[PDB]
Amino acid sequence: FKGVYHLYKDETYLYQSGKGHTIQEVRIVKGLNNPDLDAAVGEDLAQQLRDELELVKGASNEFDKELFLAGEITPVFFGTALGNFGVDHMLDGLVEWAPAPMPRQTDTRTVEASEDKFTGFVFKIQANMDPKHRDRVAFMRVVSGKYEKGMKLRQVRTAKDVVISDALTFMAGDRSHV
RNA sequence: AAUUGAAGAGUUUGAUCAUGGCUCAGAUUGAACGCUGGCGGCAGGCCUAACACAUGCAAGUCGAACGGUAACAGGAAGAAG
Repeated sequence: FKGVYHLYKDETYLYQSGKGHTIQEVRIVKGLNNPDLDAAVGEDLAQQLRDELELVKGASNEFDKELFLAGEITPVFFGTALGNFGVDHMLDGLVEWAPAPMPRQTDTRTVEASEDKFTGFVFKIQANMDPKHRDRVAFMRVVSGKYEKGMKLRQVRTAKDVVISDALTFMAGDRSHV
């Protein structure tokens, strides 16, 4: 494993072995026929890249944002989460293409994310240990509207209005105020 | 007018009386447990570890004390939305 050639940026990010604990030095080789790709990767491996890329173009797909959002093509990234190599592109891809908050359906209406008036829905009451409480802390999604600490909300099911104060924000498997 | 209220029974012996302990009926509870459980009023609720505590809150207030401008507000010598 020498790295990955980016098809759309037309350049080659070079993998360094065992820097998986931090982020390695970004070391690019610009051209796909740049004779430094041959030097940095060995001309043998360099041609197999060129060969495979030929076949790839005749049997694959161009990334189309519309078909991706329709769930009909997947952008495939090759990498290694252990070597911490490939993660950041798929992130660039994540930020670049992936939807802002989407509308959730209800027995009333299509609920736009753009709307105001808070509208969350739980979805999980995680395996609450939890360092000094039963807590439970139900995990809510927030479909629309802005939550603010002292606001008053309505539990639709029990039809009882509830005031909110202690409302967790989870900084990675960890309660945080708030 | 304002403290004027006191019950005994069971068991030692073949039987008896006396002694004498044990036990029972009452009232009481910050109670617990078992079975059960429909309301409401009022009150009560760590008696054990003065054992250790995540999180929020439980003490601040005066510009008619003072230098003052960091915010929202009125208006300004001048330009104007």
